[PDB]
Amino acid sequence: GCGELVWVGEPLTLRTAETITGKYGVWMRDPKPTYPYTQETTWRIDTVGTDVHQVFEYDLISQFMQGYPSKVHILPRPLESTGAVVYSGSLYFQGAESRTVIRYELNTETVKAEKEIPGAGYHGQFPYSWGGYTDIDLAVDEAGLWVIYSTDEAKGAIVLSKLNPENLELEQTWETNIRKQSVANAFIICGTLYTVSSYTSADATVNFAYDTGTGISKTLTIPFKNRYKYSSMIDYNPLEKKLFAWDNLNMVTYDIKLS
Ligand SMILES: [Ca+2]
Ligand code: NA
Repeated sequence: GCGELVWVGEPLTLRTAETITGKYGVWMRDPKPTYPYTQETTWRIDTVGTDVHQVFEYDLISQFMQGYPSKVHILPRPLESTGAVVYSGSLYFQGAESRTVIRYELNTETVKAEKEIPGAGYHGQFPYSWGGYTDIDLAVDEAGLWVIYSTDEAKGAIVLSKLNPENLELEQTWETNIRKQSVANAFIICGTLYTVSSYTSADATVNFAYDTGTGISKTLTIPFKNRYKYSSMIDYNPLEKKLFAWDNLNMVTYDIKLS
C-alpha cells in the first residue's frame, strides 16, 4: 500500500528516558524480523556522549514501554549519532569519527560487513540543522536499505544511495538540491525522500520531497509537531507505516497517511 505522504498524526510518547544520556538517541524495530526477533522486538540506543556502545533490546513492546531490556548488546566499536537502523536481523550504524557503516548481526553479535560511504562528509560537515554529528542517516523503506548523506561535490545537498544490505555496496545514487544542514531530519517512504523543516517547532512541516523514480523535487506543507522541542532522530518504518522519532528524552511515534 504505497503512495505519497499526505498527512502526519500527533506524536505519541511511548517511553521517556530517565537520564541525560537519553536526551537524544535512536530507537528502532525491524521491518523484516528474523528469528529470534519478532515485530515487537525494539532496540534503543541513548546517544549522548563520546563512547556510545550500549544497545538495549526489548523482546516485547510491554518491556520497551514499561520495563527493563531483555538483553544489552555491547557494540565492538563506538557508534556515531542517531542515524542507525535495524534491518533483517542486523543493526546498521556509523562508526564514531568515521564515514564507515557497519552491519552488526544482532543474534550472533558479529560484524558482517563494513563500508566507507564514498566521499561522505562526517563528524559535523553535513549534519542536519541541530548538529549532533548527524551527517549520515540510514533509512529503510518498502524497497530495502538506503543511506542519506552529502559530499563536497554535492556542496552539502542531500545525496541518497540504495545499499545492498548484505555487503553494503552502493547500488544507485541520487543527488537532490536540498541543503542537508537546512533541514531537521529526513526519511524515505516508497522511494521518495521527505524532509522536516524544524526540530524545535510545534508547528513544523514536512517541507520537501524528492521522488527517486522521477527525479522531481517538490515543496510540501504537511504539519509536523515536535512535542518536546528537540527532535534528534526521525525515521520511517515501512512495516508499521509510521514515523519513529526521538524528541528531547521521549521516544515517540507518528501515524501517517499515504495516497
Ligand atoms: Ca532519518
Ligand atoms: Na536513520
